[PDB]
This record gives sequence, structure tokens and C-alpha cells, in this order.
Amino acid sequence: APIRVGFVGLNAAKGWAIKTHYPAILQLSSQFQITALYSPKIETSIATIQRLKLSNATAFPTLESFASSSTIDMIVIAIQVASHYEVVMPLLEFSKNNPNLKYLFVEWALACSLDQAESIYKAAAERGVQTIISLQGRKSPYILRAKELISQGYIGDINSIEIAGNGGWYGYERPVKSPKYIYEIGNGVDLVTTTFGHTIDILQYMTSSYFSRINAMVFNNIPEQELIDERGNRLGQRVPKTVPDHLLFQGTLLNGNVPVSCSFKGGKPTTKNLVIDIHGTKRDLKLEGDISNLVLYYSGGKEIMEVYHLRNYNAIVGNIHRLYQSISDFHFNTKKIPELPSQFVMQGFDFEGFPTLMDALILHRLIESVYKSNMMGSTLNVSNISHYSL
Amino acid sequence: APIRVGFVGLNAAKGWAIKTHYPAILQLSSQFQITALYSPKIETSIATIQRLKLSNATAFPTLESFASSSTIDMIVIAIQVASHYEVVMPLLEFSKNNPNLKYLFVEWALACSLDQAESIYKAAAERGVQTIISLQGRKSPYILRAKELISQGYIGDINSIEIAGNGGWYGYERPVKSPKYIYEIGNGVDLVTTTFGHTIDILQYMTSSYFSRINAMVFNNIPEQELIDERGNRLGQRVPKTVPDHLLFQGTLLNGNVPVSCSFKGGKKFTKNLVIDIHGTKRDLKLEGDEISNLVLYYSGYDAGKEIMEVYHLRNYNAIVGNIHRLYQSISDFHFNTKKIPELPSQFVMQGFDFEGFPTLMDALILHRLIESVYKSNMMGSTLNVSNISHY
Repeated sequence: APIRVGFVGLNAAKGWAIKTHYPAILQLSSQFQITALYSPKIETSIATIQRLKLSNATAFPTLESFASSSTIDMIVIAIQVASHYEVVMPLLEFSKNNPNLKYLFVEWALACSLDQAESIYKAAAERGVQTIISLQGRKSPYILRAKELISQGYIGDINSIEIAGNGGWYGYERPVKSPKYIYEIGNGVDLVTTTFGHTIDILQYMTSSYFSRINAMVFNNIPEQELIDERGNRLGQRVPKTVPDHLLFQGTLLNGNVPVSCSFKGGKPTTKNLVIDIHGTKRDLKLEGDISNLVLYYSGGKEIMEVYHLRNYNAIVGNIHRLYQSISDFHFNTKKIPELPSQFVMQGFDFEGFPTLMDALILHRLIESVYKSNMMGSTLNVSNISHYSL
Repeated sequence: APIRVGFVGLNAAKGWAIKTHYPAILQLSSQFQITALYSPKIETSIATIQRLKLSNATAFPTLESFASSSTIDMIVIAIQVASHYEVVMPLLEFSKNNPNLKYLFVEWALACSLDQAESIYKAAAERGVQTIISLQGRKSPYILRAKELISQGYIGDINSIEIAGNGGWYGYERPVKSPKYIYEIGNGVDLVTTTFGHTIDILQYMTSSYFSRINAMVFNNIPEQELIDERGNRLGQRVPKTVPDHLLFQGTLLNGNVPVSCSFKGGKKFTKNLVIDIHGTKRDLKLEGDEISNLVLYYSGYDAGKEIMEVYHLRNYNAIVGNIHRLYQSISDFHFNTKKIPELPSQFVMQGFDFEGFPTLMDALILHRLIESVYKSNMMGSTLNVSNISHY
């Protein structure tokens, strides 16, 4: 009994679902089957079902028909964040005509605001389905290895943490091929919501702790970006940006009152794309990007440096792949654990399962708080965002 | 010609004045001469004047006699910060009996609190003497080279800055041989006041900007330190610390609203002790040390790529004595006008961001206001506007 997958945002010729979700589902052909597909232009659906040989997938005409169908067990939404609310709300409502629906899978970010995120959570929860959020960083071999080392005491207690990252396209330059919408505030995609969001979430996941207090400063020091061509050359035309080009973030982890210092540049470096330095009482641990490297440093007049590196791990489809596998594994209870619940509220810091919309919701609360902290100009108590309900 | 110097805190057998100030004055024997010396135990003064062959120095019995003497042109105070206020205040008062006094040289930190610092500044200012503060980092060859590059546009506009450092002695351990007062709050020596103070001051000096807004979190996560021996082994005895073991600091530079992120540990086997990363629109600049001991500048059939790294490194440079030496040098050059450029008064309020001169008690005061604000930010849990701290 293969999980039947209804897909919104899959296009064989365009988009990133074809580049991440599809390869994963293709490899787990046993555990998953695409039985439904929807998009405004019913053509590309049909086109895709053909171009990919999806002999079980039928192209639905309306969102209503799509959502009502009973040939669907898991719905995946892989469209722009700005469209999440407008699509998911009605979808969840029509969903009520599908007695078989068990799963709703949404990409991060969940929505364009905490308000929206809360509405979607509420609607999903009052729908009864198990939810998944694409925080696929939680499935990285590197993240999982670092989480084990830390929780098993190899690091000792954590003294302090530093993080330095880049957001890619939020510096001085903008590829002409890049959609305006992702540079306008409130469209659910930006340096803080997205890049910092994925990163600060894996940080909490790895150290198994939420924050107690935070302070942030959010910058738009680059209100106008220079258009560039494919070759990297400027086109002599400026365009406006209302999303941030820098984030300064500092805070304390609840567990141990651990100092965390973080700096995210919008743009590009004249280096490593991401570094997370975790300083322990027994060892230091470092994760590095272009999350493709894990370093462990310690001592027996002698220093030891140990480097964990996978080749050739493709993180992009690989992390998603493992998320898809988790959904199968929790579903089919493969480890055959009697106690395992049929559904959970949230992964939290568990190795098990997969992050849900509640994990997404808590992250949204942290992101809202980052922006609030900047606006208010004060350090904020965020100790209860994981458990207040709300 | 020679600048006549009276010294409080110089001891040929003990202390750091003998290790930093003395070597400097020894080398500039022409421009400087030690004509006076004072300490509570009049013996060690006499001992030192002998053990060093200071044939012009006389050992004064009281602070009053010392400060009143007219054989003194520049007074140097190199004693523990906790003693600065109690010594300098009366000294400045007795100082009035010395028509020749032109200079007052004090080490950082100026005092144990902003309140004290303001009193000292006020008393010094209403005394008329030119003041110097030992922010000798402003005289490092690495700092000056970085400042020059930045000021000349070599890195473009500053986009952002990160600073990571350690304070050395405020981690999970303390040497049994170590002075208790270094670890007790309010004695004018600590991770924020001292280590962060020297560092954040050179940052502002190199970028020629003060801060607009700041937020800090100050930690005492290590209320009890483990005593260690000379070999590095623990003695199985814990002692209390009320000074911080970590500082998180973030803020914006007034000029350009530049994001600055900073983390100082109290507190790997082969790391760097201090790194300042300055990211420019054209080039990146990095200063590192285990003190500053290295400056690096970085620029960046199919389409080619060219990277250029320049490293500036003076091997065998003793920053400790070197920096203080270069401070003394900058003093006499002002004093003797070695640049021979008139007309320049025999006195200025503050170095500010000038390459010229040397930092004064006003530069110290402004730094104290910043340090005071770091602690306020932490206690209030607010981001503070410090834009006006450099005014009077």
C-alpha cells in the first residue's frame, strides 16, 4: 500500500520541486506514488504527468477537485511562500471530502507572517492530519552526527557558540533572472525568515535547547541593488530591495544559559558560506558550508583535529530524500515500536520522526521575535514560545 | 630639552612599569629623564633609583612632596586601577605647587567607574595639564597600517565587522598565584572594561567612527574558578569570581550604520587570541593575534579569476613594549615638534580619530562612557543610543 501523493507546485520543466522532491519520490517508488497533481494551468500538470511517465497521476482541474479526491494520502505544497495561505486554507477545507488524507507536507517558510502561520496551523490541527514542514536541515548527516556527539557528552557542556552566515542574493547585486517578489518585504522569503530560519533551527535542534533571551538588529543598508548578468557583470541598472541585507543576532540558550553570537550578511564574500562554531568544555565542534563539513577539535603536547566529510553527498536532494524516508518510517513503523504514536504534535529535539507545522510555528515565533526585538530596541524573553498555547 | 618625569608605580624588582614604561624611557634617554619617584615604601623607590642607576631621580617621602616638586614635567601613574582615584585626586591638588608640570600620563583603565573617571577628568582639566591615557593600541604598527588603508579607500566602504576575542584569565581556572582583586567587580579590571575596552577603542580608531546604537549581554556563568599551578594543573580548590566570563556585544557604527558583531570569551589549542574581520565593498581586512600581531588584506579559456592576499607581519616585534614605546615617541615628537609644523598649540583636548598626537583622558572618558553603557544595556536589557557619549 504505497502512499499516494497529491502535488501542488510540481513542474517537470520548471521550479525546484522537480529538482528536490521528485528525485526523492522517484527513488522510493515503493513507499510513494504520485496519484494526483494540480496547478492553475492544467496543461503543465498534464504535460508533467506525461513528461515524467506518472501513470497513476491524474491532473485535477480545480483546487477543489484536487483537495476533495480520495486518491490522495499525502498532500505536498511546493509553491512560493506568498501563495501558501491562499492555497492551503481552501485546500484544507475541501480536504474534508477526502477520508484518506493522512499527511500535509509544506515547505519552509510556512507563511508570510506569524498571524498567517497560526491560522494555517489551527486549520491543519482542526483538520486532524499529521503535518510535515520542510526543515530538511534536521535530516543532514552532519547535523545528526553533531547532535549525537553533543548529546552523548563528547563536547562536554557548551560554553559558547558563534555563527556566521551569508544569504546569497541580498547583497549589493541581484541576478536579472531573479523574481522581484523575493526582494519585497512580507513575501515570506528573506535573510531572516529563510536563511537565519533554517540555520537557527538546526542550532536549537543540535544543542537540544530553545532560546531564553534574544536581541537582534536587522539592516537594510542596501536599499538599492545593482542588476547583474549571468557572467557576473553589472548592467548599469539599480532596483529597490525592502528585505534586509544584514542580521545581527545574539542570545542565550535556555539549557545552560549559553551565549550565542550570530552575524548574517545579505550578500557575498571576498570564504566559507556558513560556519557554526560550538565551544565545549571538553572539545570544540565546527560545522561548515559551501553544512558539508564537520570538524571536531580536542587534545590528548598535542592537538587533534578530526574531519567528517561525505562524498559525494548531494545535500540538496539528499536531505529531502531522508525527510521522505522518515515519513515512510514513522508511517510504516519500520523499527516496529509498539508504543510509537500514530501522530505527534512536534519533533522537538527528538532524533525520531520529522518536524511538523508546530515546529514551523515555533520557528515563526522566534522570527517574529527577532523583528520585534529590532523594532522595540530591547532584549526579548522568548523562553515560552515553544510551549504556550496559543 | 629632556622631559623631566616623575613616576608612581615603578619598581625595578616587581610590576609592569619596569617591563614596559622603563625600557621605552631608557631608549629615549635624550627626550626623557626620570627626576622623581614615589611609592609608599620609600625603600623600593631608593632601591630602584639605585638598582637602575637613575642619577637624576630623587625618592620622595610623601605624595605631597612628590606632587609639589618642581623638578617634574610629566607625571606617570602606573599603579592598579583601584588606586587611581585615591592617588590622582590629591596628587593633582598638590600638583598646583609645580609650575613646570605639563603632562599627566595615566594607564587604562582611568578609574573603577564612570563617576570616578569624570571626577578625575574634571580635576585634570581644571588643572590645565595635557593628559595622556595609555591606549597604546592606537600606536600599534598594525593598527596604524589598517587605519591608513581604510582611510585611503583601499577597502571601499565598510559593509560589516566581526570581532572575536578572549580575556585569558576569566575562564574555568585561575592560577593560585593570581591577585584576588582581578576577579572582584568594581576594581577597574575585567573582561569588559579592559580587554573589550582596548579592542573596541582601536576598532573605533581604525574606522574613524563612534557607535550609534549598542546592545550587550554580560555573563558570569563561571561564578567559581578552579585554582591551577604554574604547570597548568588544578589544585583542587575553587575561588569566587564576580567579574564577567563572557561578553556578547553588537552595534552599529555612526558612519555608515555599519553592523558590528562581537563575542569575548573569558576564557581549542591552536586558535587565534583575537580576530577583527572588517568586510569592505572592495577588499576585506583581517587583524589577528595571540595583542595584534598580523594584518591581512584580501581582494578577489573560460572566464578567469584573480585572488590577491597581502600579509603584513613584523616578525620579532614586541607589541607589549613596542606599542608603549611608540606612545612615548609620539609624545616627545609633539613636545619637540619633530615634524616642525607650526603653528600648533602645546595642548589638545583629544586625539579623536587623528593619526596625530596621542589619546588623552578625554579619549579615556569617552571609552568609559561606552563601557558604562555596555553594562547598562545588559542590566536594562535594552539597545542603547550612545550617539552623544563623545561630547564634553
